[PDB]
Amino acid sequence: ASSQAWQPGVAMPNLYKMQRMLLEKCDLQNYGDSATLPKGIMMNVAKYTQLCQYLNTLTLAVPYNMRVIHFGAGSDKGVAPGTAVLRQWLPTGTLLVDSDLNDFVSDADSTLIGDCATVHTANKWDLIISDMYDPKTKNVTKENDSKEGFFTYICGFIQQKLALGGSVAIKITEHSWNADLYKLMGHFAWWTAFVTNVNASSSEAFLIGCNYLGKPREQIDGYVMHANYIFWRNTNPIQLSSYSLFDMSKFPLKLRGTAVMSLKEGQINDMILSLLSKGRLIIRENNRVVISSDVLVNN
Amino acid sequence: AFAVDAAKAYKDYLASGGQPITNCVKMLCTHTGTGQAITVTPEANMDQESFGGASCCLYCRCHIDHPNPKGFCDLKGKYVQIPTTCANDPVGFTLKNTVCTVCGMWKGYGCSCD
Ligand SMILES: [C]O[C]1[C]([O])[C]([C]OP([O])(=O)OP([O])(=O)OP([O])(=O)O[C][C]2O[C](N3=[C]N([C])C4=C3N=C([N])[N]C4=O)[C]([O])[C]2[O])O[C]1N1[C]=NC2=C1N=[C]N=C2[N]
Ligand SMILES: C[n+]1cn([C@@H]2O[C@H](COP(=O)(O)OP(=O)(O)OP(=O)(O)O)[C@@H](O)[C@H]2O)c2nc(N)[nH]c(=O)c21
Ligand SMILES: C[S@@+](CC[C@H](N)C(=O)[O-])C[C@H]1O[C@@H](n2cnc3c(N)ncnc32)[C@H](O)[C@@H]1O
Ligand SMILES: [Cl-]
Ligand SMILES: [Cl-]
Ligand SMILES: [Zn+2]
Ligand SMILES: [Zn+2]
Repeated sequence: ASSQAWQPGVAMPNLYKMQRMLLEKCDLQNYGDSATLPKGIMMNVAKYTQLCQYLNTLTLAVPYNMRVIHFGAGSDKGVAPGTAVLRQWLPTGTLLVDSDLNDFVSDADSTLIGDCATVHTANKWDLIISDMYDPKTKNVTKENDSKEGFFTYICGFIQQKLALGGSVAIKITEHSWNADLYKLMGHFAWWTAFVTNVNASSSEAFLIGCNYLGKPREQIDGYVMHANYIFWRNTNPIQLSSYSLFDMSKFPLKLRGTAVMSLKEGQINDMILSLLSKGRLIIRENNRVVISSDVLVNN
Repeated sequence: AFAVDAAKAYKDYLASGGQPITNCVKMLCTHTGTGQAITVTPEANMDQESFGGASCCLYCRCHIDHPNPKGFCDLKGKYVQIPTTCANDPVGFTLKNTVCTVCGMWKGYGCSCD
């Protein structure tokens, strides 16, 4: 077992991002293998626990009364294991809103049931977590092209409702991906593809956009970057590990008390961009949080 | 008005050999907590297991009105600590047992105010 087994997971190395590979089929050496989880712990509790363990090492902006929205929080079990972990990880006072296509009971402050396309919000968010996946993706009948559906919504949501300095964690797989989403990673101070050690036998990964700058810092071709991700997964077998789960002493996210300022597009210079790039500043309104779900009416 | 008593209906369903409500979300924690019954964060001790509130609430899980006036839930958004020997049925445990108003521990499983 390499020192990676003791980390919560593995991040795509910079040298793989700079390649220009063609999209190949993903063929993992350990595909299907299952990790040994602590007695009575659900896979999604373990998965979100490692994701949060990794987010702790990043320059996330963490202000008082932080605003977090979690898409795809439901399960076929009717509960939200991932939301329970986010509630445990986020500082007390943090507003947590979750949503899913199907009904479910959550520990979130507010839950919206319905297609994410029907979810509207006046205010901006500091952190967006998406674990949305369409089960129809399992029907591979043609080439692996960029998918739309909820990804179309997510790209628009990030560009319009993500606060500057805010971060994102979007779940993707070999076939559940979008080219415009990879291009948006270039609008952050830093980004990566993160694989949890408990689900290392899956093409699953979380695209992490760290510190939103609102403009393209890097020019990214989505089709090329997804091919680079598959090439990395095909050439780097990750050993399944749940070792990071046995140490929860440093788990809670530290409240950095990051400053929140309501600036206009004219008051954004290089001085401000460098503060956004270190999670030292959040730029958005600080009004009351209002969310709504559209209801289509049929006779 | 006809009130659908689900609190006793479950005690009857169990007592007559029934499958306890599963998929209660158990959390990962150090097991070095206060050991209090309901907390804002997992506070399980070496003898307990912490679970997400919503997953252990009979009313939330069955999608029915909450007894507390206004429909306010005492578990949603919190974490309930359950003795390891009773962790096979967290829902049944929260109903039967009661919380001490002084120390905030379970009566008969941690409350020593007498
Ligand atoms: C909850 O979280 C879940 C998971 O954590 C996460 C991903 O899970 P995954 O199964 O690992 O997915 P994947 O196989 O790794 O990638 P893919 O895009 O699904 O490939 C589709 C298709 O491509 C083939 N393939 C893919 N790979 C990588 C291969 C291989 N064949 C090989 N011989 N070798 C391989 O390396 C295989 O036949 C697959 O079917 O998504 C969530 N999720 C999954 N299903 C559902 C769902 N959520 C809701 N409803 C669902 N029905
Ligand atoms: C993890 N991370 C990495 N970077 C940038 O990516 C570069 C390479 O970071 P790296 O994660 O690729 O490797 P390294 O082990 O050098 O990470 P370090 O511990 O941050 O030095 C850094 O020098 C930063 O410019 C980051 N930049 C920001 N803003 N926030 C982050 O969380 C972050
Ligand atoms: C992997 S499951 C989520 C598991 C959850 N994160 C947990 O902790 O167990 C993916 C979820 O995405 C949801 N989903 C898929 N497409 C969606 C869409 N367009 N809008 C909203 N939710 C969607 C599904 O209902 C499903 O519950
Ligand atoms: Cl890594
Ligand atoms: Cl699970
Ligand atoms: Zn309830
Ligand atoms: Zn007492």
